[PDB]
Amino acid sequence: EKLVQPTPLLLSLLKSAGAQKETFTMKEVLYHLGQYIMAKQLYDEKQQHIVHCSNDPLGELFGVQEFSVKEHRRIYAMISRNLV
Ligand SMILES: CC(C)(C)C[C@@H]1N[C@@H](C(=O)NCC[C@H](O)CO)[C@H](c2cccc(Cl)c2)[C@@]1(C#N)c1ccc(Cl)cc1
Repeated sequence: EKLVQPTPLLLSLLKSAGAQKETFTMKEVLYHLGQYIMAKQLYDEKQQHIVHCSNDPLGELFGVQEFSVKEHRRIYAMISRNLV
């Protein structure tokens, strides 16, 4: 319900994944990031909850080389450091 403003670099990732605006609900951000993950096939083939991103823009924005899609509190925290 409350809205968030992604910083410019996060925003650019979201638009590369189909976002067509600049303010979002957390849910919409998570959705486009999920699609971005799928589109770049950042997930591990065998351990599919794991995202490899040391060589991806997301890795630098999130400050991690790997993380799990199931780590929701951690994912919120990584996203929050990229919201205005
Ligand atoms: C599966 C897919 C497409 C990557 C989407 C994920 N799929 C959501 C997820 O938890 N998948 C694992 C479910 C597990 O197998 C138990 O059933 C994940 C998500 C959903 C809601 C809140 C958060 Cl914080 C994260 C996911 C979404 N949507 C996601 C979005 C962005 C990021 Cl950065 C990481 C995970």
